[PDB]
Amino acid sequence: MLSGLNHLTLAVSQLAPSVAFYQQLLGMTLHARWDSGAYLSCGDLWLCLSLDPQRRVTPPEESDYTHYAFSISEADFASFAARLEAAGVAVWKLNRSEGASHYFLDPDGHKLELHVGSLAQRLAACREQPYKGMVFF
Amino acid sequence: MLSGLNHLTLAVSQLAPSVAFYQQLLGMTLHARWDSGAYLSCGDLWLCLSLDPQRRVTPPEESDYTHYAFSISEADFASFAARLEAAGVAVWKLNRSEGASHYFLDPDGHKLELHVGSLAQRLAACREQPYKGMVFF
Ligand SMILES: [C][C]N([C][C])[C][C]OC1=[C][C]=C([N+5](=O)=O)[C]=[C]1
Ligand SMILES: [Mn+2]
Ligand SMILES: [Mn+2]
Repeated sequence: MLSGLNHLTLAVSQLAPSVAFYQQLLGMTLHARWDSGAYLSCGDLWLCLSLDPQRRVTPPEESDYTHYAFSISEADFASFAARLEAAGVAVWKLNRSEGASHYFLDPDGHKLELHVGSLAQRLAACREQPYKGMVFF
Repeated sequence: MLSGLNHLTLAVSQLAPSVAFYQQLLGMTLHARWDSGAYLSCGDLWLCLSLDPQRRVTPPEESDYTHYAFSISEADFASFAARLEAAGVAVWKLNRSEGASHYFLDPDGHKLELHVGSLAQRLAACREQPYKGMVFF
């Protein structure tokens, strides 16, 4: 039986700017680095950056909707979004759902998000206003 | 600050087979489904499957090393991997370069992994058998 997410691994084209982005800009903890990757943590999240010459720097119009959302408190959201904006980090979508969300790109075009709110919060909102065809279990 | 992964969203090309894969085959908990997506959990992980006409079924040689690992116990690991094998689930990697792992593909070619062990355990193992150039902080 699966018990959770063990780790998220992102392929990166250049290790140094990716470490700078996740450690310095986003504030994650760097635990180890080797010639072809790094391990960081963000709360319970184990993040691995893996240097991969197959990784393309990918415009957001050229990738699908797969994305990785990080939790932040409502109180911290606006100042963290402003930090990303000051650093020139590109946005790939505007928020139109419940709970604050900021949709931003990593140096290789990985689709990231800051989100405030749990699954339980989302399900409660959906129960009140269900999406088209929605069924609950 | 950022506190962990809020959710993982995977773009899928065909919703029903993807829900079946994550719920029936992998045993995750299905909370809701609608015409364009589904919400599941795996322990604390919030997984969204999002129907996306842009998603392509992607062979593993055509994608980079970005991948998503799920935690499983030492006692359950081998029989779960063998069950996926016997079910015909495609694979993408054989060499255990980061400990006890089974590497398999979802219906759209998302790169998945079963892994036994925490980040702390992997750092301890790496101190003995470090990756080339490895530094610990
Ligand atoms: C997407 C539009 N349609 C399928 C092509 C109808 C939705 O189809 C189902 C919804 C829920 C369940 N269900 O909960 O098992 C089974 C089928
Ligand atoms: Mn999202
Ligand atoms: Mn892995």
